Amino acid sequence: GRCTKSIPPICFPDGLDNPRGCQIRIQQLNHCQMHLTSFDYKLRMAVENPKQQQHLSLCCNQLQEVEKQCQCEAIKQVVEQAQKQLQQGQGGQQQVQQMVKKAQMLPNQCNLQCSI
Repeated sequence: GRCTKSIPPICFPDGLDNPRGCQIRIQQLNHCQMHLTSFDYKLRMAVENPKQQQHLSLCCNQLQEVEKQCQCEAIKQVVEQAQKQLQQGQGGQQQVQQMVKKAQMLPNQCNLQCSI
């Protein structure tokens, strides 16, 4: 539940506000994860083309249905699962780095209560 920032902490029987243990389902981040770890094919000149950002329109729209404080937490989840999946595969983290770093900007882009 919710707990106050004091000692003794006052913990509530329910907690809509839970920014310490925000639970975001990783399966909703499968898109963010894949869109960051995958250097997709239609990306020929991936600089400024509206259809490129479709993946963000989908991810930002999915994460925003999660709690306001957990929206940015969802992004952390992406990083953790994305780095692990590429590492367990073959590597990629070094090349994927330029894409996964966009996730750090994701809270900024989607205007989430976080900025990393």
